[PDB]
Amino acid sequence: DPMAEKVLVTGGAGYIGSHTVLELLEAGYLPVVIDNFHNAFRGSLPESLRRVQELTGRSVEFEEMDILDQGALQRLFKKYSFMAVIHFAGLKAVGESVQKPLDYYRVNLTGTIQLLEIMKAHGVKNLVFSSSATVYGNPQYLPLDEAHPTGGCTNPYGKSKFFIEEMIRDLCQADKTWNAVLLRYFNPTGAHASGCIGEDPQGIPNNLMPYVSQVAIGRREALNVFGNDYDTEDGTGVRDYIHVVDLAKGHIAALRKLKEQCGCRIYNLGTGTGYSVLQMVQAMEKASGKKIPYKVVARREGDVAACYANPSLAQEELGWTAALGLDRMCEDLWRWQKQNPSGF
Amino acid sequence: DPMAEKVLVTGGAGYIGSHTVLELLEAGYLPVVIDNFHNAFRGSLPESLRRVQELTGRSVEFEEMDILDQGALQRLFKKYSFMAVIHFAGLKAVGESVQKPLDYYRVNLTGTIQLLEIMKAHGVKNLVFSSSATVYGNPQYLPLDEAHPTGGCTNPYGKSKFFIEEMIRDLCQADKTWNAVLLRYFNPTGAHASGCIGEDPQGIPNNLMPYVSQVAIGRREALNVFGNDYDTEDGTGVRDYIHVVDLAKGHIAALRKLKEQCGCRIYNLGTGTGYSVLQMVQAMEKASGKKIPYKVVARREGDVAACYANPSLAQEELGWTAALGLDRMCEDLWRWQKQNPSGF
Ligand SMILES: NC(=O)C1=CN([C@@H]2O[C@H](COP(=O)(O)OP(=O)(O)OC[C@H]3O[C@@H](n4cnc5c(N)ncnc54)[C@H](O)[C@@H]3O)[C@@H](O)[C@H]2O)C=CC1
Ligand SMILES: NC(=O)C1=CN([C@@H]2O[C@H](COP(=O)(O)OP(=O)(O)OC[C@H]3O[C@@H](n4cnc5c(N)ncnc54)[C@H](O)[C@@H]3O)[C@@H](O)[C@H]2O)C=CC1
Ligand SMILES: *S(=O)(=O)c1cccc(CNC(=O)Nc2cc(C3CCC3)on2)c1
Ligand SMILES: *S(=O)(=O)c1cccc(CNC(=O)Nc2cc(C3CCC3)on2)c1
Repeated sequence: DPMAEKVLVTGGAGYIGSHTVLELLEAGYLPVVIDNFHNAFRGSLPESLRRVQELTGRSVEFEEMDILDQGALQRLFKKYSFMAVIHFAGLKAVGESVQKPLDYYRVNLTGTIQLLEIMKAHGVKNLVFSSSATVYGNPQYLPLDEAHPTGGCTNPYGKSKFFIEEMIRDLCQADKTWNAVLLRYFNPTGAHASGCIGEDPQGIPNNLMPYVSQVAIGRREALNVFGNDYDTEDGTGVRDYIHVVDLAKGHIAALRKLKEQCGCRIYNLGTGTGYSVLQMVQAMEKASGKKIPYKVVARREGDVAACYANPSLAQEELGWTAALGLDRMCEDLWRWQKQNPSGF
Repeated sequence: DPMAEKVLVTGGAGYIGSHTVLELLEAGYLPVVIDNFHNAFRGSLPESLRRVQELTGRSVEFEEMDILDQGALQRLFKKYSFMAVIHFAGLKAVGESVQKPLDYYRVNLTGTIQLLEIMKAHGVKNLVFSSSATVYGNPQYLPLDEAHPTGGCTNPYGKSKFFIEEMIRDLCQADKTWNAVLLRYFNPTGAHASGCIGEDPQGIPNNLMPYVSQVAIGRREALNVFGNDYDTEDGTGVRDYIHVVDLAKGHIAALRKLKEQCGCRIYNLGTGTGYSVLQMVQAMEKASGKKIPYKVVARREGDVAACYANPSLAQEELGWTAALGLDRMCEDLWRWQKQNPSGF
């Protein structure tokens, strides 16, 4: 029966993936997760997923494997009957990608190509790709909508995400039976409201929310603020943050869209309101009850004043809206950090 | 001794590669060719290379293998001592790429990544990449120089070439010991002056020179000309053609540049003069002695009036200039077709 078929979640042990697994379970889907533990903590599940099982009271099927392992992909697609794939597996630290680009291109490009090939072979032509709004590059107008130019980005991670988008678009053009939804978003933050799962400490973080929470808890003295004279409401730079639970629900919405036999579709996910650095400091002070000192330092050459996405098309075509604002992001991040100071 | 080391030529059995192998031999280099016969004719060499050996009186080392075969790349780099790699192996039919994009991305992207990884592992950080001037997309100004924007192209082949350029650029940024020369050019034509090698008949040709020669020899009735009211000297569209022998010598020049420990460098190769469709017809009439009827049909939406490259930087930094003009291109193509009507 179609509703007894499974959803494959690649990279499902990680931050966004584990929250998406929880939302899938809560929504009545049956997830199968694959992950190679490159960036996830190790019972017989990844800890994140062990905790998702406890939070939901429902079972998570899991296989430890690498998307680069063709034989493992073949065994997986023979063992399970997948209705669709939600693809999070990849390398994603922007700063790391500059130092080890070939790893990024190998995992992200070759891994995705191998996934697409096994999906094609097994007739599972239904993909949710977790993309990045960095594909828009520097804003030419704001808010960024799906018509904005893509391909500007100069770091290897962002390029890899753009290249994957293009490969999927070209695949869909060549085979109209494929359905794919590409979800573009900026910085995921927050955590499940239980505080029992969240983002494990990362080696090279992509955004400042972990740093602000670490100043608040006392592990760092102050937040450096790069520039306070931007043409913004408060002079600090404005960036786009989405609560991981809203993000995860957007991935479920994309999964539903595949059933419409939509072909290739592209949607921004976000709240539609950018946040300044000072607004984020102030929100985390309110959530944590602690002073968060900052230090204004010089602008970094190349940083833009403001960057955020227009999520209107997702509301119109996925029925999706973000329900969780900056205060909830801060409150939920703070709870996860307080309950799990070194993560899992 | 350094001059006893070898030059690896991937895809060296094909059209540009075989001519480059001949130029390497004539210049005193020692080539090792790999090719999987995807698009080359099968003695114990590919026929093109069997003929290159006869033309030069010198030996070509050859291994039949696929750049996607990691074990074969490992065996190859252990068996031979390479000073550098000239990389032609890939899929290259623009029209085919629209129909089977995933093959293009797999061979071109994953194959190149695997080549770069084995080169890194074996300390052979010296690459000539045979790129495509289609990376410039539609001209924003003419002639196209290396400062022109790249990334505009909308077909999967052109995208794959741009993505490979970017991966190599990012690799060089991350490891300053790499040297790479990316050579951008448009349409190779002509043949070695012996007429004993040339381009075998292709399934979906990228340019009209084979079609014009086929009208001349009588296998087709007329050349369709898409538009005769462009803002050009004669109203027909202007495009960029380079004689394959000049092109091959440019690849040798790039090989020499690697010895300067140049890092990443990018050069256009071409004559610097675009040719109109009618000029090409008229040149092939003169070379063949035959009437070449044409039929003016409507413009194709999207076709630009004129496209050609500025090869000045290659003259300044490689010492390279094209010596062979349109008449030689036509004469040499015609000789190859007359001596080898169905190719090898
Ligand atoms: N965190 C961010 O700032 C953003 C993330 N994304 C996208 O979200 C996805 C997941 O991101 P996060 O949850 O943030 O990171 P994450 O690193 O927590 O999750 C990724 C998971 O993929 C697994 N993985 C990595 N390579 C693998 C391979 N070769 N085979 C199998 N599993 C593999 C990792 O172990 C990890 O559990 C990636 O596609 C990423 O590009 C998009 C935009 C922003
Ligand atoms: N012909 C054109 O219009 C242009 C070609 N190029 C570039 O030149 C290169 C060679 O082009 P041509 O000589 O024109 O084509 P070609 O098809 O004659 O030569 C390519 C060779 O690569 C071999 N090959 C393909 N996939 C392989 C694999 N997986 N492993 C090993 N060998 C493989 C083929 O069998 C063939 O002998 C490609 O990089 C191409 O993108 C660049 C611009 C224009
Ligand atoms: S710590 O204070 O020394 C330290 C060092 C490096 C980075 C951080 C995190 N701080 C920020 O990321 N601040 C920040 C980002 C921006 C964007 C908006 C305009 C650019 O502005 N300030 C902390
Ligand atoms: S055959 O005459 O039927 C036939 C069918 C398809 C393609 C051809 C080759 N002819 C051309 O490629 N002509 C051509 C190309 C251009 C460019 C410059 C402006 C676009 O213009 N005419 C033959």
